[PDB]
Amino acid sequence: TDRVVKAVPFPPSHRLTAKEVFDNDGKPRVDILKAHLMKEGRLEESVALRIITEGASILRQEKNLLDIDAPVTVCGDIHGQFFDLMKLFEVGGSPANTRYLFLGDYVDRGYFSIECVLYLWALKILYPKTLFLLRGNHECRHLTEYFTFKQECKIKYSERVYDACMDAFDCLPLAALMNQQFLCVHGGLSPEINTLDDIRKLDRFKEPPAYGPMCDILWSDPLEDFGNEKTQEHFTHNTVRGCSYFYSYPAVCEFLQHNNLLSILRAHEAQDAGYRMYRKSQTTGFPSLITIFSAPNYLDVYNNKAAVLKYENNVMNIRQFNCSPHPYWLPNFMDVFTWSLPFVGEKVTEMLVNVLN
Amino acid sequence: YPLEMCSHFDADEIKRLGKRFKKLDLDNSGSLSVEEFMSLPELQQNPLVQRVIDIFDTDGNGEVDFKEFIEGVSQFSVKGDKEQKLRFAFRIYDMDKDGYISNGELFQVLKMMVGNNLKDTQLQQIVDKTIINADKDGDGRISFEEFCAVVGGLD
Amino acid sequence: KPKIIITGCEDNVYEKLPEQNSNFLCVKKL
Ligand SMILES: [Ca+2]
Ligand SMILES: [Ca+2]
Ligand SMILES: [Ca+2]
Ligand SMILES: [Ca+2]
Repeated sequence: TDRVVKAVPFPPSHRLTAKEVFDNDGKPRVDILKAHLMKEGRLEESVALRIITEGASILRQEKNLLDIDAPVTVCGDIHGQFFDLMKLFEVGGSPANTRYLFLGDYVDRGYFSIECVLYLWALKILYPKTLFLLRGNHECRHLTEYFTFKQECKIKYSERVYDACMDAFDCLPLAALMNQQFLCVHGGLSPEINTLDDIRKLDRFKEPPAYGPMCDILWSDPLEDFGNEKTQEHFTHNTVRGCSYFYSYPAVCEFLQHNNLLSILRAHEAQDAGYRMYRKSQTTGFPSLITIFSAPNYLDVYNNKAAVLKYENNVMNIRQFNCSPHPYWLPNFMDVFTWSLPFVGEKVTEMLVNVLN
Repeated sequence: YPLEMCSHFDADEIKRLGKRFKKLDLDNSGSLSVEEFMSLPELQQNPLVQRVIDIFDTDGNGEVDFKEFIEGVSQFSVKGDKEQKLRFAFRIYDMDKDGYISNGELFQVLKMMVGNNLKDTQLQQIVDKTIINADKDGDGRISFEEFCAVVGGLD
Repeated sequence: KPKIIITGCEDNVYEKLPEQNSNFLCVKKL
């Protein structure tokens, strides 16, 4: 051909068929999927829909509050950074022999969100009892229409795939109880979540409301000065998010104490080191809160490390990792004709107006 | 043919266009060279000038004679229809004039427009994906109908 | 009570978008 730059791969145009993606027994061929998606290859739409809906069916049978025992690798926000998700599994261990808990935010910001969803859903189908996925605040209609996931689905697949994802996201569990020690959630606590039963009783099968316990689980944050508070308001309006709350160190410690838990593991906030351990509880001598953030060099500019938390043999091993190369996209997945045509029009008009004076 | 029959222009318009052509033809050769266009400061930082000249130059001799000039500017008459504008836009990208936009042409023409605003590797990636999404018949190039399907609604 | 252990990594290495010259076709800022 006359293609100028061979220093980058040319993505495959072939869309993988059901026969190529699923073995005779209905098992996803995750190695083929990984390789094809890493090449920016697409699936046939019907195949993508099958992965999403089969995953949803499994998620739908799970409880709001999962029980997950160690050993397990716990992961925070991914935000569509598919090429970093690939490194994440190398750092955390192969899902074929490693239990996983993801704390949500699979989509938005990164422009490989649908690849993240398809691959994780395929892994869920293959490893339904060892790979676990929680809901984050981005796994909803409201945020995905504001950010880029809906457009991503439109350009790569169609709104049918988007809608399937929205239903699947409604099915995502909200929390895990890990080793009967750790409450794991995307965001944090709620003034309406005082025991674990308060999570168990929720109806999660919906778009998250703008208020209430389900909202708070996905949306809340620790105070900026968590552990060094000047007042003792347990929950205050979250002026950063515009909804839900900031929770205080006394709020967390009282909850942990009451429910005989060791710590809260959550995600939802970028961390330069990929993690943050907050002040030890006065009743456990262990950090009251840990944030895990699994998206290295977030937005391609934060220059943060990512981390996962591997809990095994009574050791919590925080494993940091750095970013991996990924392909380029114009903002909002704009094609180069749509991008350049206005400039063409402006410059050609410019030229001729001046030629004709 | 009289030029008003080869364009959207009437005789009055042709005469005015003639007066501007003469002013631009510095050596009275009867043709405009690229250098003669570039003598206009306003065309200075304009990456499209080369492409427009090439499109106007229908006999491919590297210069624009008066008939080529008239027929070229005609493609921007207010009296030209939507299809003519889409055809001109397509011609911006179709460097070798074979009626298809190839991968290499799309890259080269965008590179003229973007300069160093994107690395070659970045530009190649977005060219590739534009073609994969727009190429309905799988020949790895973009036909006029494939192009229009992408940009037809932009107006 | 679990033991905490941090495992480190190297710094990020990545390409930055070129500065956008407004005389040419630009990528809109995100
Ligand atoms: Ca001349
Ligand atoms: Ca000529
Ligand atoms: Ca061509
Ligand atoms: Ca084609």
